[PDB]
Amino acid sequence: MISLIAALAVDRVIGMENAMPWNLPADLAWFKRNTLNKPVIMGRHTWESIGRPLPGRKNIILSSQPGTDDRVTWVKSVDEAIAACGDVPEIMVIGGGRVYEQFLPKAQKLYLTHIDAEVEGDTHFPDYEPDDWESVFSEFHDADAQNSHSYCFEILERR
Ligand SMILES: NC(=O)c1ccc[n+]([C@@H]2O[C@H](COP(=O)([O-])OP(=O)(O)OC[C@H]3O[C@@H](n4cnc5c(N)ncnc54)[C@H](OP(=O)(O)O)[C@@H]3O)[C@@H](O)[C@H]2O)c1
Ligand SMILES: Nc1nc(=O)c2nc(CNc3ccc(C(=O)N[C@@H](CCC(=O)O)C(=O)O)cc3)cnc2[nH]1
Ligand SMILES: [Mn+2]
Ligand SMILES: [Mn+2]
Ligand SMILES: [Mn+2]
Repeated sequence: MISLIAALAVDRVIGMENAMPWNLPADLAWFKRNTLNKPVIMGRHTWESIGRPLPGRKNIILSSQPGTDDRVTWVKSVDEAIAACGDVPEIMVIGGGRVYEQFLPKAQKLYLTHIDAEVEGDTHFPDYEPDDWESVFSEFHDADAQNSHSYCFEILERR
């Protein structure tokens, strides 16, 4: 099973200048809980944005060019990325925009954080078709002293 996990600001913005400009510790904790002990697939730009391997997860990087770091696994196509995960129950695709576009048709589940923040960005999550997806979990949180925007954790499953 392939799942996508992402945090979206207004208008599906996910990034600007290879960074995420907001800071929502509660959402990063949600990301860690939902990805730990699973393989994570990311594009090369997202690997550069994170800047280090994510511990406790098999890190698989898509790039058309040879890898430059043997602490992670490098692959050259979507099918190779999936194969490199082996026989696991759930593969987590962690972006960025180009990678989400390619894996969305293959995904059965979306873990989305909707952040009430207006961000100029240069990268968006794919337009997906709402009729294809059932919301099975949602949890809203107001802003607090640690999280400066309100946010909604949602899990959607392909109908
Ligand atoms: N809010 C969030 O949830 C979230 C999550 C992830 C990322 N982001 C943000 O998203 C932005 C990065 O997204 P992006 O769309 O620019 O880049 P990306 O999807 O992270 O990376 C694209 C790169 O991945 C490689 N790639 C993708 N598909 C491939 C394929 N089928 N075969 C081989 N290589 C492939 C290529 O690398 P080569 O050029 O080396 O061939 C391509 O240039 C950043 O702003 C980051 O902060 C946000
Ligand atoms: N909901 C969501 N939020 C995100 O921030 C997110 N980020 C990415 C890609 N970028 C990043 C950037 C940093 C870390 C990171 O530092 N993660 C630590 C945080 C642990 C914690 O804060 O409790 C990790 O071990 O996962 C992960 C992904 C992909 N999907 C996402 N999905
Ligand atoms: Mn092929
Ligand atoms: Mn197999
Ligand atoms: Mn806000």
